[PDB]
Amino acid sequence: ANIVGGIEYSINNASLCSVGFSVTRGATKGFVTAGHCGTVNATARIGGAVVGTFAARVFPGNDRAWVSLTSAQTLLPRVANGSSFVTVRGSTEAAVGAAVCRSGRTTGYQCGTITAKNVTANYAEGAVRGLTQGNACMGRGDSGGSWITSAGQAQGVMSGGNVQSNGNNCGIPASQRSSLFERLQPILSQYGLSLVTG
Amino acid sequence: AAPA
Repeated sequence: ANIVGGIEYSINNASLCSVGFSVTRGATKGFVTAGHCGTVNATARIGGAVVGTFAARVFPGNDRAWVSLTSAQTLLPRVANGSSFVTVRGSTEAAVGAAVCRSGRTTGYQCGTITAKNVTANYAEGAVRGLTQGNACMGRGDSGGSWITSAGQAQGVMSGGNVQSNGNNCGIPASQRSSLFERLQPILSQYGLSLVTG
Repeated sequence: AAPA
């Protein structure tokens, strides 16, 4: 499979999540995603084919994971935006007030702005601390997907937010959305990964 | 908030 930020993948033939970013760890290919999407050793599938397994994750507390892929997968420095693509150029962290977009299998590519950092989400499983908050909308299934600026600086992966009864927070105003992402920087250093860029 |  071609690995692009934002596409769907399933875990153990049950849950769906979105790919965050293509990365490498020495000769190993992988992608970063949300920790809540899978447990260590869970199987990831793209379009019904096995592409790899969860190599590590932290959830709750943090919400991060990386999936190690088989050698036949093609890593690309890109994030899906409809039929188009955003090129990944690095991981400079943007500040509060910056515009950012996110990509995922449920709501597609949505943009907004960063409104706060260091937010705590109180999920049913336990608190997840240090998340950054944006006001781009998102829906169930978007988890693990990319958060990136239009300039190509990868920001983090989708964690969660105030989903309404229709499964997303797209039908409420930007001012009332809380869409939280886990910062990419600490995931790359915790697992020794390097981002694929173009 | 809920995970996703």
